[PDB]
Amino acid sequence: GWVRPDLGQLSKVTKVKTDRPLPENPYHSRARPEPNPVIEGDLKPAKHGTRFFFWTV
Amino acid sequence: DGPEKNYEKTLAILQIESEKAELRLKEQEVRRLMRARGDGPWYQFPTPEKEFIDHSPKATPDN
Repeated sequence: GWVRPDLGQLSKVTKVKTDRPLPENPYHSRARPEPNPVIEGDLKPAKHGTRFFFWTV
Repeated sequence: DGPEKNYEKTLAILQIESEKAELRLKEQEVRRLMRARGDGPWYQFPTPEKEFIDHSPKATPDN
């Protein structure tokens, strides 16, 4: 009682049920080092202006 | 006006210049430390982007 599949039936996703646990760490990844400590705060103006030699402002 | 005005103005000018000198030395040290080990906002040299890595399943399983 076998029925041959149609033109576009064997070429689709299947959603197979399994009991094997999902591998939580594929590629055997390392620690992924933490990023730089981003600075937060209010943007105050530059102290005493540009501080470029004799320019006061 | 009198000697006290010039005296206090000189004190204020000296305080401004001393703080500016301290900040310039601090800026030099901060820049040197950041470029020696880039961990602050400055001297952040680029890196290939994550958002153009294809994470879809491939034709070959061993990827």
